Amino acid sequence: WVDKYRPKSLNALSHNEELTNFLKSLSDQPRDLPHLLLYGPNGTGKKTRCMALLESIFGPGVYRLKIDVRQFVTASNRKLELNVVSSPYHLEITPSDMGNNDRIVIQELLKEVAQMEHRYKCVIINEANSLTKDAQAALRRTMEKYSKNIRLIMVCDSMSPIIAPIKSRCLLIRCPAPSDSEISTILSDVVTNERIQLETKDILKRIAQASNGNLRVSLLMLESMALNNELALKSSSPIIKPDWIIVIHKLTRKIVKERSVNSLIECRAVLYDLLAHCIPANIILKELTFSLLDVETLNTTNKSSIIEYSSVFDERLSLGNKAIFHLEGFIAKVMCCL
Amino acid sequence: LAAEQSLAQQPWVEKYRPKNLDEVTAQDHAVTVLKKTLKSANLPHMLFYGPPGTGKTSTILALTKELYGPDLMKSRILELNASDERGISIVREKVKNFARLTVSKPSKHDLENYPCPPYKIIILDEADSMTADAQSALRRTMETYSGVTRFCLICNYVTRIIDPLASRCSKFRFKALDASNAIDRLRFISEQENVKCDDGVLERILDISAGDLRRGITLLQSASKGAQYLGDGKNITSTQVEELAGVVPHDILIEIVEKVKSGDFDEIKKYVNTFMKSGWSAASVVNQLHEYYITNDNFDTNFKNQISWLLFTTDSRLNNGTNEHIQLLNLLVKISQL
Amino acid sequence: INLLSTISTTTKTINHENINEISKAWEKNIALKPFDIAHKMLDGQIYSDIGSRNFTLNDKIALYFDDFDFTPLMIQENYLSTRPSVLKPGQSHLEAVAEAANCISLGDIVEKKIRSSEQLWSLLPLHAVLSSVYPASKVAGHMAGRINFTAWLGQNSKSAKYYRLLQEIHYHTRLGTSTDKIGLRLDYLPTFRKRLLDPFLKQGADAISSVIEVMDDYYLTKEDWDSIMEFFVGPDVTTAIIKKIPATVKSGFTRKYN
Amino acid sequence: MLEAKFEEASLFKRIIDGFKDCVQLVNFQCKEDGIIAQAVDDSRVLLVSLEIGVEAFQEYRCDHPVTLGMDLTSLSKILRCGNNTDTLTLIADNTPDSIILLFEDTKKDRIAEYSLKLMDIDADFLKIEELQYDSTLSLPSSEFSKIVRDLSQLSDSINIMITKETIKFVADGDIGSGSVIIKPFVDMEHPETSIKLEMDQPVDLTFGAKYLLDIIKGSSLSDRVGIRLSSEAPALFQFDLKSGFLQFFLAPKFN
Amino acid sequence: TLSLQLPWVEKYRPQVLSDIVGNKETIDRLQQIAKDGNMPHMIISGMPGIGKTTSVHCLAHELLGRSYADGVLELNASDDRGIDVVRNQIKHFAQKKLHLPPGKHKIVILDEADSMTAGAQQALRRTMELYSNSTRFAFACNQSNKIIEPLQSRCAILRYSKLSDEDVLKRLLQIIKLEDVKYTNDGLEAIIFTAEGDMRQAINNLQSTVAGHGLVNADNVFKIVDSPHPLIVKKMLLASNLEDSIQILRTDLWKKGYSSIDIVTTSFRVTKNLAQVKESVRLEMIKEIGLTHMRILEGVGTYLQLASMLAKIHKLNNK
Amino acid sequence: RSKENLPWVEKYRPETLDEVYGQNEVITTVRKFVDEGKLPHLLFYGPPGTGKTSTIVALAREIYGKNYSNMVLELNASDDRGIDVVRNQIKDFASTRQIFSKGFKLIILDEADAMTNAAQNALRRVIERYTKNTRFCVLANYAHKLTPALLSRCTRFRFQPLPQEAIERRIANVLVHEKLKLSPNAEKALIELSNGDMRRVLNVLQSCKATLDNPDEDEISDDVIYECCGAPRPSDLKAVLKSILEDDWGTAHYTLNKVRSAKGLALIDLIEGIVKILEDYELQNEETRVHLLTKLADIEYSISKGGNDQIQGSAVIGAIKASFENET
DNA sequence: GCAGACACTACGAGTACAAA
Ligand SMILES: Nc1ncnc2c1ncn2[C@@H]1O[C@H](COP(=O)(O)OP(=O)(O)OP(O)(O)=S)[C@@H](O)[C@H]1O
Ligand SMILES: Nc1ncnc2c1ncn2[C@@H]1O[C@H](COP(=O)(O)OP(=O)(O)OP(O)(O)=S)[C@@H](O)[C@H]1O
Ligand SMILES: Nc1ncnc2c1ncn2[C@@H]1O[C@H](COP(=O)(O)OP(=O)(O)OP(O)(O)=S)[C@@H](O)[C@H]1O
Ligand SMILES: Nc1ncnc2c1ncn2[C@@H]1O[C@H](COP(=O)(O)OP(=O)(O)O)[C@@H](O)[C@H]1O
Ligand SMILES: [Mg+2]
Ligand SMILES: [Mg+2]
Ligand SMILES: [Mg+2]
Repeated sequence: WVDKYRPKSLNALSHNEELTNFLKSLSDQPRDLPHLLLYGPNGTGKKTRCMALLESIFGPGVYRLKIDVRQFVTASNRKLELNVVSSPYHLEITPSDMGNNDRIVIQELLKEVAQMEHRYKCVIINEANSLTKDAQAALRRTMEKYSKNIRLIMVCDSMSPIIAPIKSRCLLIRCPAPSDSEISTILSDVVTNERIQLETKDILKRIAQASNGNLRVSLLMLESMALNNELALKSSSPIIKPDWIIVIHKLTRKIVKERSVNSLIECRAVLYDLLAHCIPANIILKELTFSLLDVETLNTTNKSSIIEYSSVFDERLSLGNKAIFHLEGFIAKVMCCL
Repeated sequence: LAAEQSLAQQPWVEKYRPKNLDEVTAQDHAVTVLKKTLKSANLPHMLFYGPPGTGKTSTILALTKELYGPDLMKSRILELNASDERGISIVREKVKNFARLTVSKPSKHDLENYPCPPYKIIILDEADSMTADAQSALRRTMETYSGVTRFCLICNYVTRIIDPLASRCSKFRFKALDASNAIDRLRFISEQENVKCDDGVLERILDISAGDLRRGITLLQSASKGAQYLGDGKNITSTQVEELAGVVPHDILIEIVEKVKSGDFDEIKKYVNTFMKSGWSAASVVNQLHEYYITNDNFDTNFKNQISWLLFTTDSRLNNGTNEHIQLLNLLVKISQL
Repeated sequence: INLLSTISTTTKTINHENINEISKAWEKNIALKPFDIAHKMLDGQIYSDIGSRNFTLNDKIALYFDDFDFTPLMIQENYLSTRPSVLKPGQSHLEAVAEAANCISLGDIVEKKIRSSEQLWSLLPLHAVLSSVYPASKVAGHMAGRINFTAWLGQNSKSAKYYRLLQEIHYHTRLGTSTDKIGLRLDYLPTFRKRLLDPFLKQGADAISSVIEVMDDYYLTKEDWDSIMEFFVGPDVTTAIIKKIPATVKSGFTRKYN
Repeated sequence: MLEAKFEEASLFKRIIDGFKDCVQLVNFQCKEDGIIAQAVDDSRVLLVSLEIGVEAFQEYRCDHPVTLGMDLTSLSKILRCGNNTDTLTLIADNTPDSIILLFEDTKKDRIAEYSLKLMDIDADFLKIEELQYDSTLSLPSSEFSKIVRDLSQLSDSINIMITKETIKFVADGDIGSGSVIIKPFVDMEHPETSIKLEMDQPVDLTFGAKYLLDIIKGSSLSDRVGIRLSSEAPALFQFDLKSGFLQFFLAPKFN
Repeated sequence: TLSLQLPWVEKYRPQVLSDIVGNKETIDRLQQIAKDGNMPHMIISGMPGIGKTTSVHCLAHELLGRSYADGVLELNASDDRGIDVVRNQIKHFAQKKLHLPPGKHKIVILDEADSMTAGAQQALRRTMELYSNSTRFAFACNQSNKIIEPLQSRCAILRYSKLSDEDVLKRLLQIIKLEDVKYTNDGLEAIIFTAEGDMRQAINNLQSTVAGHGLVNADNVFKIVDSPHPLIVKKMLLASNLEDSIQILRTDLWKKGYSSIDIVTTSFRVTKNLAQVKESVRLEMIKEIGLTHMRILEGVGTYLQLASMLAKIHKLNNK
Repeated sequence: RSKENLPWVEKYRPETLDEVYGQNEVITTVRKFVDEGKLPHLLFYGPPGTGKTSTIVALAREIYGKNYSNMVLELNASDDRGIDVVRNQIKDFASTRQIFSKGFKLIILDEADAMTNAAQNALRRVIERYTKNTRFCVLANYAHKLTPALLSRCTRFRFQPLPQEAIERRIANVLVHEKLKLSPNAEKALIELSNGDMRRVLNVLQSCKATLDNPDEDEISDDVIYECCGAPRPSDLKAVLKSILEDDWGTAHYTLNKVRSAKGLALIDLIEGIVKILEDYELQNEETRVHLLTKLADIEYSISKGGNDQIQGSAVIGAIKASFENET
């Protein structure tokens, strides 16, 4: 399991030694630390690196986490509840759970910690891409005013959502995704400790290639193979793809095979099924676009038109509340292209 | 003494915040007017608008300190950011009440040492975030009460401010901080913190900053901390700064251009996937692509005209919060078709 | 009754000569039901050359403004179920549908700008054209089947409920799992199924303890288990599977957990 | 500096309560002769002119003319923050800012210090026009307040008519009408209950009910109120204090 | 000076039903009800300044004779017209006893009735019917859609129309004769054209022209009252060449001080109200002006964005 | 203070109707109205800083005298735009008589374009009913916000943007009151950059007096105006446009970058200068104008949202180059 | 002095946002 083996210190980090050394360099003198913005591909392990850096700054009780609930009131009398994951030396806030009221929790609770005050308490904004631009602009001055009491470490996957002033205010620490070799080494250690019999070692490299740099995905896929192959991985073990991936693949097959509005009916039905089951629309757009590009039949003109329409409707989705209104438009434009 | 040590151990962005108006490095066309208005007592209504990290807040925090003095500033200054709600109510209740109050009594010490002008300055940081209704409410609040209060609005984009509000305020544009104007200040900070650099390190830091001094200070602090952790005693090199600034290596950029030269969609897609398996930000990729293509003299004028518009469209989309992979692939494919 | 009372004061004979003016002056202007707005909006006669003079564009904006909360959704739901009759020479149904969908996306942008913190309600006439009038004009014609109600509301409520459930499970698993809300559903839940439901499918009633163990490894409850098993889609749908495990295993599982 | 002491701290409370409802912002100008206040309502229909004299204070010292601008609502709270058996002190520095109100009782040693931030009110017209009104009447405050409060229930407009030794208050509304007629009578056994009326030319003009109900709130200061009426002139409702007066200049409605 | 004269709008307000010029059929019906009696509940709808308040007041006065003081109840938007006024004031007024001529009844005039709250409108439904034997309600409103259908059912719907130029000319000629004002036919025609059927605006502009300049001429009237903004907007939109339209926008609109929001909104309204252009082209130009309107409302209001909007419109017209 | 410690925009506020320039038609017509006593309900609509509030305040001063702040109901509609104000303050003020002197009543509603629709729908009968004793003045920047009903009860006066003569006369008065001198070319630059707003010229004049080493012995040249405001010089605009138009891409980039860096010029100001100059041009084909205008509008809108300055500058260069490439 | 008794003010939930 991914939980069963997670580095708990900087010295236990095993991939991208450059980032490890940079984190130890920052932790050498922690009394002078600017705010951090970790970014990179999802599944790289940036959160673990944040925790290891935090452990190097403070004591090793940084992992003694406790969940607390802090009720708040919005502009209206509606009541919102946020669960804060907290530790004696730091706290975590994830605005993405709320909607457009994130500013409130950004503007009050953070300031409250500043009013409370190893002279600084680190606040980890796990989801800062989902932070509204208004919420970021509210955090703008909380970032500078209370810099002697509060020092933010903000975890991100894409810097583009975050406005320019915030990126200016914090040191940017890139997290490169582990290459297939280190992922294979980690998988080898995992199978060694978990006692998974391996027919050969090419299976680990195949898993690494099937995850596209994600270590969470690679480890979870390894476990999923171990539960379908009786804890003994063979050469011909089929790679387990998550359900949404097969649904998007079948949607791609339907789109390429049937370029009709009647087929658009079922495409909208499938998109509704995916959306209603806790799946973001931008990820659906990305996966569908890349799957459509991967189909061999289309010529280069069709692929270029598909990527153009995908870019346009990705912008449309980024500026639109109703997700299906843009995904169906993208699908219709692609079907018209073919 | 305590505050001196506190600022001595803080991020270099906050440690070297300009205490006085002279320490402003390159925004002379505004600080000169403020310095001469120190002698008089006719401070106009002011709108500080410029790129982030230029020095609007530092200038407006030094001006009040010089005009009123340390102790009296707290009484004669009201500061309202975007972290505080700034609707119609907070314009008609908090701001109006502060304006209506008579000017605080200057003490003897403040009068002998500091000019003590007969008004109070309301500093509205991030006035762009305010809704049009609140600005319309402030329109005449600034006017009728100009005798005892002065209004300063700081905004990143002047377009957000409504037309009459900008008309009333004296518009001060804080110029971008490139290498030429801020090299002296950066060298000053480096010398005070004993940072040892190669000839072009500070200038290169300023160019990567692209008109932002705060990013330059953060990069210099990161490089200095890394060098001190290394313990070699050598100087920070330009390549180290580029590594710590999220700059794509020249080899990878060259490989990107070679892949665009060979117009194969599949090869470009594969290399783009491998490239995005690293945290190379798409904006920093588009900037270097623009530099390489436009600067190079081996490209035709028509090709440059097309590629400039393509890069502009890609930047416009990428600044809206869309998916970096899709936009980067679209841009590279369209350049390949060129 | 009141019409006759008012009109009979001056004109003593109500006949076929003046009935047209009486109707034109006394007609009831009642806000149509959203189904009627959808029917008239997706009508070929409305956007034809002759029909446009009878029903001007302002009247179509008024039809939108009758109900400004549902017509955008009704048109989006029933703009692809009509046989078009205003197709330009050289255009198929799919091209008009794609243009209409692009217009609905632009209207969604306009609606978000209208219905956000800026509250730019002055764009309400514009949202009339982009969301309702333009796509309907693009795919105007005869109604193929029936006019269905907006499915967006129900699926949106379902998505809100599933998001709430995912929040509960994620915050229950937070103390062990280093993820966000979306990552859990995307990656962990497919793996969590293999360690929760599959042992009940294969090894039998003796899986409970093991299942309980992994349950107790992430502070899951029975409601949590039922919620996790309801998040899968497509091939891995578990609704039929949970029916096929024998009732003895279920009763033993609940009894052991309790 | 200003150091003005009221023996009866409840006196200033009652005067301030007299016009707290009518106006919110006031400029108390303290000179050597005493505190003088003038203010105008938001509707700009009623004017309030307080005139406190030196005799009112135990100890009044005003070195130089001073203007203290304040909000009536907060100052009313601050006055209510004091006991009845107290002495009051208004204190102001050389530069007018943050007036200090000081309640003392030395029978049981107790100090209560409060602050009120001054506010820059530009309007300082400070002018009234003494006129030869058409009619001058004087009647007990309780009777006039009773009459106004009972005729305010019928309509929002109350008409006052002054004729030869006759005072008429009329109120015509939607539920009906009402009219009370009184005559000026002089009572030797009890002088305080008498009614005086000196008329030069008969008057007929209307006021709003809300403003009359707010004016009669000053009946707690003096036991008798004077009313000066004239043809298209601000009606003068005066409550005479021991050292000065509180006068409401009301603007009648237009026919 | 201290005192001011009455505006000719209020001074020359029709005091008898015959003076009202336009909408002849409804006015004649109101005169017949005035003579006969038994006025039913009514809703008077139309555009501003075509004599809706004046008509109901002439009718009420003529019906109630000397009893206008007690039998007629004014309720205006300036007053509190919530459900409270229906419960307390309207109900008590309707329950009141009052002896009237044999045919006439007490009259409730609810001017600006379109702004009545939904609760008050619903509460009025039973007060309308229970006490109809004694009181008759009359509503006057610009928009009849705001009044609930249950209320609309119980009353006669009278819809007024915009006044034709001839009737405005007749009324203005009568006022001209009574007030001895010097005029020219061109000035009167310009006044009617600028009024656009709004008789109130016609009289106000006539009085203002007489006061400011002294002679009703085309030059003086056009000086005191601008040529309509929608007309120059329509001319700019329907220009043959881009440069001509740019010249109109620069000289007639931008240099004369009209704000960008005003130009964009008027362009949208002129486009949606245009008839010569085919519906598809009108819709696409509407889309372009919608994009421009979004840009203006986002703070970017300059001559460049409007010029780009016109360039897009001309591209759309030029295929 | 003595009205000398105030900003020049406020200290030079007109106090009499003879100190308001530019809107001579409106001033003369209103003066004649108030002299003959037939003053109708006024609606002054115009751009900011064109002198509507000053005009109405001076009108109140002339009609009522020095004590105009107690006998006129001046209400900032932005601060209070509710129907409660219409019911309570406005109607009570209109109905009653005056506490100070006999005469009619004036209600000055400033920024009534923010007034809510319910408030205006309530006021459309307060205006009509009490026309015997009160008159209403409505000040507006935008007339589209105001209800159509409130635009039929008020005589409309449009305030034109301030022309060269009136603005120049006001600068002459200011340089007379202070000890300052203005070069004719600097005055021309001030007028060009004013865009019809006296607030802009007053603010820039104060800033240019500030930037001088010492006032009353030095002059304010065009360099002072352009540097203090930060606006691009016409020479820089012409040089940038010439480099873009008739030379290779590399030196065009060099010229734009050097011009921007040396004087700190902003990109949007350069874009506005370039589009003005190119509008002054004569162009052979319409397609050039269409492409040029549409593109520059797109780059301007993108600049408003921020981004990469170099990319936007290159986009401007390419847009101009291609648009004039259509002219072959 | 001490307790209700209406009457005013503060709080909270629901609804509509345009154009002619
Ligand atoms: N002109 C300057 N001179 C010296 N240091 C500067 C200057 N501008 C910025 N800095 C440095 O950058 C820090 C941040 O400056 P700020 O004034 O907050 O930037 P900014 O204009 O407020 O940008 P925002 O708030 O995102 S719009 C200061 O504390 C200084 O360390
Ligand atoms: N048909 C008409 N004949 C004569 N005068 C008219 C006519 N219509 C309008 N007027 C003039 O315009 C003034 C206003 O009339 P009203 O009836 O009050 O306007 P309205 O039609 O009710 O529209 P409102 O008041 O905006 S809801 C009258 O006093 C007349 O001076
Ligand atoms: N015509 C003018 N003559 C002289 N000074 C003027 C003129 N117009 C504007 N000013 C100056 O500019 C200042 C602002 O004038 P205002 O009348 O307040 O602007 P405005 O016309 O009300 O526009 P707003 O407030 O944005 S709606 C005045 O105090 C004068 O100093
Ligand atoms: N050096 C490492 N050794 C072992 N596992 C790692 C390492 N780095 C990352 N991982 C694995 O990656 C998984 C996800 O990392 P996480 O920090 O959640 O990524 P992100 O925060 O980018 O979503 C973890 O379960 C962890 O086991
Ligand atoms: Mg700042
Ligand atoms: Mg009317
Ligand atoms: Mg103004």
